[PDB]
Amino acid sequence: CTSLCCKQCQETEITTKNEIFSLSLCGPMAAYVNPHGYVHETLTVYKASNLNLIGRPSTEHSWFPGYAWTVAQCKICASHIGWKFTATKKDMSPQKFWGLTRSALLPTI
Amino acid sequence: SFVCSVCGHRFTTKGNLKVHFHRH
Ligand SMILES: O=C1CC[C@H](N2C(=O)c3ccc(O)cc3C2=O)C(=O)N1
Ligand SMILES: [Zn+2]
Ligand SMILES: [Zn+2]
Repeated sequence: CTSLCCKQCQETEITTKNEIFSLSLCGPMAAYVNPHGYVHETLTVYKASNLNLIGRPSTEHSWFPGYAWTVAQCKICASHIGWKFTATKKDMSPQKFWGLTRSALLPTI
Repeated sequence: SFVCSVCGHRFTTKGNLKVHFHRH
């Protein structure tokens, strides 16, 4: 449809293409390496739906300086979808966004 | 105390981490 969905669910809608934006100058979906070497092509979107947040936000290893991250999973199947990023300072724009990992989404980008 | 190397999800028990990790 209009939306990007949880690949495991196939049909649980997570965001819409209208929510994609460029935060990093590398673009709206760039490759990021986590502290264990795993590469996440991370699509940045303003808003997301049907996600559960796991745990407390953390700034350790954050790919977006000034933002903390919280693991986000599909609320229907519990598959990892990405992370919610929340600003640590009130003057930052946007104050929050979501980074969705490419392999967790359908259709295949 | 136990952390998924793929996504950063934290777990109190090693057994939940293992089930979670192999779901990736
Ligand atoms: O902005 C982000 C989001 C979280 C992500 N991350 C992970 O995927 C990860 C896995 C195991 C850890 O101990 C720590 C992290 C971590 O910070 C990362 O590197 N950067
Ligand atoms: Zn799902
Ligand atoms: Zn994980």
